[PDB]
Amino acid sequence: IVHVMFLVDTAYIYAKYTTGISTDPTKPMPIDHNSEVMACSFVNKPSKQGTADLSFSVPNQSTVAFWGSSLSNNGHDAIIIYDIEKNTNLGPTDDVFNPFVMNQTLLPGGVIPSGSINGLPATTEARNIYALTSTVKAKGTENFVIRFGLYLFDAGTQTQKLWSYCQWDPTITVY
Amino acid sequence: IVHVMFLVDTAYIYAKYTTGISTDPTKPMPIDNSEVMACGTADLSFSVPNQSTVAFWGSSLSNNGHDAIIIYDIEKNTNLGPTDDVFNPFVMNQTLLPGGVIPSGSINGLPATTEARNIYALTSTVKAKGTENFVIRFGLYLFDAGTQTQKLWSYCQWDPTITVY
Ligand SMILES: OC[C@H]1O[C@@H](O)[C@H](O)[C@@H](O)[C@@H]1O
Ligand SMILES: OC[C@H]1O[C@@H](O)[C@H](O)[C@@H](O)[C@@H]1O
Repeated sequence: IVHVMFLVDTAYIYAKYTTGISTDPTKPMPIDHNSEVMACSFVNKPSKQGTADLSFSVPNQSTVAFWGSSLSNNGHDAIIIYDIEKNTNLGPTDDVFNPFVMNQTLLPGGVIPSGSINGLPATTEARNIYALTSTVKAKGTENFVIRFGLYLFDAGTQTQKLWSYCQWDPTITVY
Repeated sequence: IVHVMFLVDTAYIYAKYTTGISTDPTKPMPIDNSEVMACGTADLSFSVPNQSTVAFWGSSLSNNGHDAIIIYDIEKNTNLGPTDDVFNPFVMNQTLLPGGVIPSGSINGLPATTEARNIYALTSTVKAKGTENFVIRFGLYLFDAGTQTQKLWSYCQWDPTITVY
């Protein structure tokens, strides 16, 4: 099971994009490649050889899970991915992944810090978790579209509020 | 507020470290590649006014949904000689987030719901510009498919260097 951290620099995006802000998720605001990083484990043999924003090697049919997060681990600003699909606007590309799905599950025993000065020992408690998941169909290079909501912390309400739905067009390679 | 993601490749660590596993948090296992910070040889370097707040958020590559990590110590590392006093002491900072967003139960998760949740970060404030050697200790919890729960595998220690300029 290959996990991919999808990190977003919300502060940068809020600084740069002052127009074209969208709260219609079918018409998200396009953003450049400077504020997002996708990270996976070394055991999945990542490769900085190539032009792809992410590259790794795992057997066909392995499960892949994408976890979106702001730089505050969704504790201050936050992001939630709502779409991951093949991008056809850049010409033919490979069918590397099966359709992604929003996958919500119960984690019966998730650990959190306890109320001690250093947080130890951890307590375990149930919690819902979510990831966008798929499976590797075949080796190849696939252009993608990734859309997510960008939620900014509002100090007034102490709540995270939608600022804009956004879209990034990475390329991913399974070799 | 400067936020720093502290990411840990729990799968790599579990593959590479086969001895020296410790469940004594006062004698954690040292690690070299598998930890990164995202915001000289400084593992992290950034520039913000003195007295700004800094918040460190620890996470596995599954956002603590499969394996998980929890930082329990961030302190000045004195085993490599004198180093600068760049940060004030860190504290474990737990707060209530009245309105955290989560996906709703729709097919694509939209629109998001809001719900209360406890968050935590290790926080501090910049005392001065400089380069400080640090020690960072954390618990590494692995997902046990048998119980569907995350269980302590080892307490671990990484020794980064951070520069505020
Ligand atoms: O308007 C409020 C927002 O300001 C931005 O500069 C920050 O990146 C956000 O975290 C904050 O919630
Ligand atoms: O299989 C034992 C452990 O292997 C590691 O590679 C995984 O990251 C853990 O989730 C798992 O519990």
